[PDB]
Amino acid sequence: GNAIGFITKLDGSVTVQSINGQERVLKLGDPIFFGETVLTGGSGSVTIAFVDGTDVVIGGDSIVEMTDEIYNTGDN
Repeated sequence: GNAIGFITKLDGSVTVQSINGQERVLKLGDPIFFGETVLTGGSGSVTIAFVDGTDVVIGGDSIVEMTDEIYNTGDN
């Protein structure tokens, strides 16, 4: 898997379920890859700055998978 973005802001309890269903803990500056399922808890808040130029923010006690709707590429 290729790293599609990187953490620039992070807060609360967070985890990411990589495409094997492997839950990895996230910290600032961690690489986000296409297909992982982010798992935030309580006061979770994360900013994933995509390597295309866009960013993203994840809420708390929320779950979202890093997909195309997530990573809207401007170039290609």
